[PDB]
This record gives sequence, C-alpha cells and structure tokens, in this order.
Amino acid sequence: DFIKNGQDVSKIEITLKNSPNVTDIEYIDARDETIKITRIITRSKRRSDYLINDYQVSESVVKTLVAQLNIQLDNLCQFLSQERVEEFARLKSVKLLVE
Amino acid sequence: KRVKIAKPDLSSFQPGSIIKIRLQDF
Amino acid sequence: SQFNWFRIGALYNTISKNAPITDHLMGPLSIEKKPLSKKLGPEGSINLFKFIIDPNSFSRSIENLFYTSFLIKEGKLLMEHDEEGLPTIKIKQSISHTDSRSKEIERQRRRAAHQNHIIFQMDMPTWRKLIKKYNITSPFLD
Repeated sequence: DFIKNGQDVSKIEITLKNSPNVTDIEYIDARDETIKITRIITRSKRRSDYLINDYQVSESVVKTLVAQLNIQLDNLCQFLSQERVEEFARLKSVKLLVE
Repeated sequence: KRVKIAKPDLSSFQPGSIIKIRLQDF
Repeated sequence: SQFNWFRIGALYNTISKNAPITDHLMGPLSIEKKPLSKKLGPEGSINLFKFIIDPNSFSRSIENLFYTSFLIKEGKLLMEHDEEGLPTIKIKQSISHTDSRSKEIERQRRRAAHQNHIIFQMDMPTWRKLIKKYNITSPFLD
C-alpha cells in the first residue's frame, strides 16, 4: 500500500533533534543536532534496511536508537491506533495497575 | 529578492521534534 | 484576621476606580406569569602490516578493525591496492549526496565492483617478511 503503484521504491525521511545522550549512531556526532532517519519500501527486496543520515543500517540500530530516545512503538501509551483505541475503550482496573 | 523557505533550525525546535518530512513515491 | 480588610476596601471602589455599585434586587424572583572523524585527514596511506601488531597489546588490531567497524554498518570502507597488489589502509572523507537514495545508489555501486576478500588482509608470514627488508611497517593510527 505504501509503495506507489508502478514505482519501485517508496521513501520516507524524518529529521529529529539530536542530543549527546544516545549511543550507536552512524556518521552523526554527539554535539550534532540532526538525526535523519529514512525508510524505503520496495517490492523486489524483502529485508529491513533503514538509513541514518543517509547511511544504510539494519533495523536493529534504528530500533535501539528508538529505545534510547525513551519512545516506544509497541506500548499503547506512546502510540494510539484504532485497535488500541478499542482496547482502551473497555479497560479494567487491573490494566491500569499493570501500566 | 528570491523567496527563501523558513530555515529548519533544529536548535529552536524542542528536542525529539520533527521540522520537515519528505514523502516520495506514495 | 488582624488587619483592616474593610478600610482598604472602603478606600477602593469609592475614592478611586469610579465603579458603579448597585444592589440589583431579586426582581426576577417575582416574575409575572402573564395569564566522528573530525581530526583525521584522508590523503595519507601506509601498509597495514604493523598497523595491527603492537608490542604492547594484541588487541591493537581490534581497534584498527574498530576504525572499520564504524564503516562496516554502511560498508563505505574500501582500501586501495598498492604495489604489493593488496589493499592499503587510508583515511576516508565524510561524503554526502543529494537525497537518501543517491547515497544508497553509491553503496551498491561499490558492492558491484570487485571486492578485496581474496586473502584476509592480516596474515602472519608476510609481516615478518617485510620487517626483514626495510623494517618500516608501522601503524599510522594509535
């Protein structure tokens, strides 16, 4: 769905502020203030390859960066989707205690 | 003079925020 | 509850502020219902054969590989052949292109080219062999 019908590669680029509190970064200094993360989806290739300041990396590096930015995708608090909205709709006190 | 877009200076923006997003071939 | 909170209140709203005051009786009560490499410089190159060995420590080779390790993730590292016919260690510039796919095109270009893995670069016999001729070898990074 993301890939344009006909085009081989679909590209998203996202730029964030950088601070000297996150490790395992490529090409980017701690004093630098720019983190550029690029995701490309193509039909022919089936692998998890991301880009950090336009440098190819495995998804593990970007995942551990996301972990070190105190932001989480699986957790429902940081990200809310339709299924997650439905799950919050019928929410028990035990789930509140768990969170 | 020639029109210049606002400078995406990340220092002014709060840490962890996003200034410019590029969407290609969607 | 010790100070005159009325005398100040009496001075205000009367001497100053000229504010109209009205009782406004309860008239509506009675409503009628109406019914990372900043310091380094690129151009220098040297053999790698004692770039790895340090009389002090064996792990010196690993930190030499650590220089490659920062470049392993994207794979930009490529060392060029000298007279011996094998790649030679040298420093790499920071490189940048226009868009995120342009550099990607760059990396798969280098993968397409011939790769320098015919012989593992660090091997025991030749390092001693070069020591005997000119005693140069030596590391450029430490």
